[PDB]
Amino acid sequence: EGVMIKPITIQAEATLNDAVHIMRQKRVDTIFVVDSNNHLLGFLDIEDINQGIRGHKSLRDTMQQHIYTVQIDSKLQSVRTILKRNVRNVPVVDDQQRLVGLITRANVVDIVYDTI
Amino acid sequence: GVMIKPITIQAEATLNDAVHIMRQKRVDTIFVVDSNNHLLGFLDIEDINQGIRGHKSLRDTMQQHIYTVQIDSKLQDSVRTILKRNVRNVPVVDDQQRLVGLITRANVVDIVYDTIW
Repeated sequence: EGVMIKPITIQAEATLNDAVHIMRQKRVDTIFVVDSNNHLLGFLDIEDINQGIRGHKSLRDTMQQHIYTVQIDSKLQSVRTILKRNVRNVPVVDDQQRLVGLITRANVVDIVYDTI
Repeated sequence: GVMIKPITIQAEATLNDAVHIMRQKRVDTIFVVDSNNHLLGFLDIEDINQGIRGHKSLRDTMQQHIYTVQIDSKLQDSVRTILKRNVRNVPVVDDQQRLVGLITRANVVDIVYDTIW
């Protein structure tokens, strides 16, 4: 987990509008929703945000709750997990499910490719 | 109201136990619950295989971020999300976070389709 990086996060109580600004400043496709203590609760992309505002929904009710995750303690032999399931983003969490990092497919693909 | 019963495994159980249970009922994944039936996790075939390698525990292997819905819920308020997303198994829970049912993506498609046409 030296391959991991820091994710862009947003608190659950924030507004969808706040989410919009963040992605823009940071120029990212996706952001992670956490609580005050950094526990992962969700994931948002631009499309979700638009559907949310259009529907007048809170951030909590707009985020994706289903996420595939990997433990901080896990060795970098969970590459198969990212590859088999083919997900752009994989969050890294601790034993308490607090967000600590993020693993990207593009980056993973790159490591393999570079290695071969 | 359109849900079906879920296949579960207790939290204290092992990965090998999870493998056996799946064969018996021959399902794609199982849900982890506690002594009082609170939903704690989700397991599917790929998750279990990784579990074996690394010789991990059940709790450390399970996925704790799941999309769920309340039983007092209206289906139409969740159907669009279900159809739009790729999530296969949507657990149904009570206000107490207790697992009482399951709705699959496959079922929603069948009902919806069969409804019309």
